[PDB]
Amino acid sequence: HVDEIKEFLHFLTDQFSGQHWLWIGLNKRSPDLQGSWQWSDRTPVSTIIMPNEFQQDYDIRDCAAVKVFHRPWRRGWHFYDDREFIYLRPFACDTKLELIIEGSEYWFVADLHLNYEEAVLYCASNHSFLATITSFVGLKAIKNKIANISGDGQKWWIRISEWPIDDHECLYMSAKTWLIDLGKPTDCSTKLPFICEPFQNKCFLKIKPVSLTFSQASDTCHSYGGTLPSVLSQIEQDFITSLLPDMEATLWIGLRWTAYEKINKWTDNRELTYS
Amino acid sequence: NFHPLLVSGRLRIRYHCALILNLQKSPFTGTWNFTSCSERHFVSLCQKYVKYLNNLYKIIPKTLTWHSAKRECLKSNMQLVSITDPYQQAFLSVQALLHNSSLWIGLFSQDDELNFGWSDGKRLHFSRWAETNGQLEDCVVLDTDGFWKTVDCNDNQPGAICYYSIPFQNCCYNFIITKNRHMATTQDEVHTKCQKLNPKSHILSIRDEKENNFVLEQLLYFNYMASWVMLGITYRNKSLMWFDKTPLSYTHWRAGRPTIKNEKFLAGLSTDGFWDIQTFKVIEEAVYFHQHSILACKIE
Repeated sequence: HVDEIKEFLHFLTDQFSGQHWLWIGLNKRSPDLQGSWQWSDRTPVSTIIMPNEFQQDYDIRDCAAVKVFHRPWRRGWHFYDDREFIYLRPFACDTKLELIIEGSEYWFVADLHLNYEEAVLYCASNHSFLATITSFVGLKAIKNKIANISGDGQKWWIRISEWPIDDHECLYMSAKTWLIDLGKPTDCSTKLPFICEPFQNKCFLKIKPVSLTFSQASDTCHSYGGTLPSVLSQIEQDFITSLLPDMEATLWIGLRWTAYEKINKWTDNRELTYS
Repeated sequence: NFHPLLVSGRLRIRYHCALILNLQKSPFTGTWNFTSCSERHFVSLCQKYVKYLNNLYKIIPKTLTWHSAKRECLKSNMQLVSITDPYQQAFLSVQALLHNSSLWIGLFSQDDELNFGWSDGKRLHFSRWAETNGQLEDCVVLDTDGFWKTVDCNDNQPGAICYYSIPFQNCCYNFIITKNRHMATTQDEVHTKCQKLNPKSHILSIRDEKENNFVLEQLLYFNYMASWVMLGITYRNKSLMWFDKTPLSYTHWRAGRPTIKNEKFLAGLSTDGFWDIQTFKVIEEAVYFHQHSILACKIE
């Protein structure tokens, strides 16, 4: 959604000072888009993020990008531009990942000094993991509890962030002057204590009949704006059968579920009324 | 009996069945592998409630010293025990356990228990030592656990036994025997480490097919405490590549498709050449990383 790209722009403008066009995840390379917008992995386009500009070679330059500025307030007002795809720049990537107040209970280990690896190997369990602080009030509570438990001289293996990191950077914190050591990592090979936790209100789009595996077919039409077909009424099945003529005998209806179990929600936020 | 070279042991996050593998008279005969057991294999042993392998052996239960037992059973034209094969070692150990004693084994060194050698005159191909901080003298005995206890054999055991029967391919390697304790940031220092020694010196990369057998034959020379082999495959550009800016051509993966996202792992070389990757959760496997391991980096 647009909230995700605004958060990405905030992250790219807060930690970075200079202004330069690295790249933006906007692509109009393939000619088969028919004016629409595509993607690459489980991202149905639903917001207006790409404008239209007339160019002599508009059908050649097919990589869109916006500009990040040195100002802390960039609410959509970015310089739009379009370039080619024959460049060569080293990797910069992303991958799909698919009682204390304001937080759960925090297990503090004492009289047992272990390093970061031993901590993440021992304290973590089926329900336990390295407790990371995501709020400033929780961090203040952690600081008070550390000052009241051990003192200001000891150091604790803490994961610092603003969002809960998933398990699917050896950071530490001290009780005294934690403002300077928020993001300064040191060699974590030291023994120290730690903490541990169309149709009516429905439109359809068609694409090339190129075949591919279902693990990869979940991102074929999801590139465009939409999700896999989910049958909700018999009229939808009639429409599917009416558009079948120009298609082959097989079709990816697009729902995944483990064997010897039940089907749930059709993977698209849709309840089951009938099958 | 799982030797940590063919099995990946870490925080575990299609059935599995194990088997015993032989490697045609290998110094590590009897390894335990694991695969899917829907296939067909062999079974020979089933448990319910002197000549050997083209060799001859003779055991005496007399309590005598090493020189004395040698001169004793040498009158019958016999030579003391010299283990060179895994089956011979296993037979000697099972005979010692059946005799319920630690019997004599024959060898001698030359310069302060530094160059050990059998009395037959054959190149060293087998090593089953017990510990590192036990080499007080220049003799060895067989214990109950089936290892080689380094002791003095100028004593009286309850018996004895005696038997009868570098530049290479446009690159230069090196071996470092020092003591190190750096256990952090092990992915941006090896390049500058080998580059300070001499210009045009990069980490060991495999661009041929005979270098593996060469380094394998070169390995079993000072393997008293060395049993694992290290590689230069680390976390590089969100992938399993080398340290330098060059793609990989010779795949060194075991099976399937590894997806290790950690900053480091253990790329190990087996006894016969089985590509092995071990994800580590504790850093207590670095002995074995820089002190008595292969830190060879090519020059070309």
